[PDB]
Amino acid sequence: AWKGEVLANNEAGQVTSIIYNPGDVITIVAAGWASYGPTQKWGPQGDREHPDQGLICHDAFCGALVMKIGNSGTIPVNTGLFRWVAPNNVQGAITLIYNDVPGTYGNNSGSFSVNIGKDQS
Amino acid sequence: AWKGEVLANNEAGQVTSIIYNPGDVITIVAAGWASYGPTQKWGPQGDREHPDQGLICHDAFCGALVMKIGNSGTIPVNTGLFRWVAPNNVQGAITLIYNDVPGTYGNNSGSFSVNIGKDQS
Amino acid sequence: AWKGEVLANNEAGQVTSIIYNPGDVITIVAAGWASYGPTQKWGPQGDREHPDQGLICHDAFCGALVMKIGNSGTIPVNTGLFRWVAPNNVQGAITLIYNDVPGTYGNNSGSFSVNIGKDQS
Amino acid sequence: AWKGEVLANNEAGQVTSIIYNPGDVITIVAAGWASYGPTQKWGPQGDREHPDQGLICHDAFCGALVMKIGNSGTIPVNTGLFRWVAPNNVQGAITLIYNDVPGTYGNNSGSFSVNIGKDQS
Ligand SMILES: [Ca+2]
Ligand SMILES: [Ca+2]
Ligand SMILES: [Ca+2]
Ligand SMILES: [Ca+2]
Repeated sequence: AWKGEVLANNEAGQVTSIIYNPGDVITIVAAGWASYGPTQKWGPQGDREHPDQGLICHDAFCGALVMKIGNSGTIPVNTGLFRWVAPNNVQGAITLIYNDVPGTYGNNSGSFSVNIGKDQS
Repeated sequence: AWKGEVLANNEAGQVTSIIYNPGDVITIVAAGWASYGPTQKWGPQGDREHPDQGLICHDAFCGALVMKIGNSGTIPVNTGLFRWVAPNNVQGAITLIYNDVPGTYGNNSGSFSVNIGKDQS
Repeated sequence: AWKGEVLANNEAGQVTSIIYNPGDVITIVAAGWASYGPTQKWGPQGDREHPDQGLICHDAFCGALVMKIGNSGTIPVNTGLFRWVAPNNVQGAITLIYNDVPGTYGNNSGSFSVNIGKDQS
Repeated sequence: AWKGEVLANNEAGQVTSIIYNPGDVITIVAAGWASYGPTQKWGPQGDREHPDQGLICHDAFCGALVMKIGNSGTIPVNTGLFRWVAPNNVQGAITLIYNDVPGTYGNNSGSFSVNIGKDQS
């Protein structure tokens, strides 16, 4: 299992110790407060009122927690995933990333605290 | 395991099928959008800017998800709990509740979708 | 989870730290060598050639590992149980017992090493 | 998870659907009755009285359940493994095998019923 912080300004993302393998079931829980620029902060579902202006994940709001598994496209995490199985052919190291527009991470602040574990399978 | 909706306006709370017993390890993941009155909505950590004016749980923000286990006091849930063990002497049915001031739930809206499972122990 | 030794000569049985509660899923693995009297020893399935002459569990062989949950009747364990749920209305402390005839445990020898854990549910 | 039968006469072994990956925790429970030649049968720990005359696994008795993980050497399973982690650098498909001497499987009989699951990690 892995526990760590994902900084909102970390454009490259936070690599974890989890390698997602075919058949794995995982659970993620994410908590905390972060911002994509404003003084206000939002939780791991991000800001439901902010327009998508080129987010790395178009299936989640700006300021949401997302992930990549190996060389996958981004997958929403939001507050977490409960006993979750990846799509077919998706495997590799899990990297967690704050959802923002490439090149605009510099004014970001805060972080999410995230737990990932593998479940029975 | 249990999955269901917790309505923001449900003052009595949403009873689940989970009976927390001594030694149990549980995981909760909560998602969604709710409000304690305003047109804006917040996630399961609630509104970090709103003053506590008599919330059922003073250890979480207004609009956060909280719970009671049996006849316990309220315990924050927020976005969820990862492989969590209850304090000593805490046991019984888990009821999930939106954090608001008693008697002020009528203007609430939205809901959270919540999964609870028991983990290995 | 619990790990410990179950002595073949322990007529009252070995109490564990596991309280089986409604809905629990458990796994047991049992190992080792024991005898109900002869110099030969048998594993946790017991001796398939020995007649039942009043065993505490008539659904397992003499020399098998069995259990009681609370005040239940005996339930075969044998080599173990994989992600197992008890019958309706069965609950309480798990006691592990060597299967022999009441009053004939004195000439027994050896023991089984047993792990019990609760699984996801 | 996988459940299936491992025939005592299956020299090549029974391939399972489990791929053991680095970091995995697994549980195995094995049950049943098999023989390496005699009319008598033994459980998954085999025959503690039979000399080793070239067994595929010298760390378990003749007639015991053993396994290979990928291209590993044989590893004892016996009655099972509880929340078990493999040695460093061991990974791949799990094949279950009855422990006997190469070229002497033809007179074997019976089988073991085996469950394998991955546990939390
Ligand atoms: Ca930004
Ligand atoms: Ca309100
Ligand atoms: Ca005896
Ligand atoms: Ca043979």
